[PDB]
Amino acid sequence: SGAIYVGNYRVVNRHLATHNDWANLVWEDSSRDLLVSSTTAQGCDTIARCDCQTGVYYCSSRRKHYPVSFSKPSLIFVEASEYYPARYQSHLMLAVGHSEPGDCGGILRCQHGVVGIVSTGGNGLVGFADVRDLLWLDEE
Ligand SMILES: O=S(=O)(NC1CCCC1)C1CCOCC1
Ligand SMILES: [Zn+2]
Repeated sequence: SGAIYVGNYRVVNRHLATHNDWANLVWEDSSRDLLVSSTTAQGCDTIARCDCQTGVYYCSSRRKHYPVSFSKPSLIFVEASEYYPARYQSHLMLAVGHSEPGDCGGILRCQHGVVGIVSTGGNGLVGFADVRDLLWLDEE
């Protein structure tokens, strides 16, 4: 589990969105595994605006933050999972590292702020859903 809280937005994995998220929907994209809902309180997070390929992510199934190198956001044919079938997922970044389903929502951060959240795992890789292209999160 986990979310990003930027302004009056809450960014979560689409597959973990709650009824309250869907009842307060701003934007959602199944291909990216992302959903954004509206919040009453302002959040603590800054979104990275950059093309970094190094950062640190939180792995709940290790209670640890790991430094990683990761690929630029791409279309990755992802095998079906505990929460999704085998399919292509867009705006996905991969690193070598540990990821189980409940690790979804862990933040990946670089020197500029939050890059994305854990979205996929398996075969010794972790995938992160990028948010750095969602420029509208920074306003309104
Ligand atoms: O091993 S995967 O399932 N698929 C391969 C990844 C690159 C090309 C296909 C990978 C999907 C993202 O999360 C980590 C697992
Ligand atoms: Zn950066």
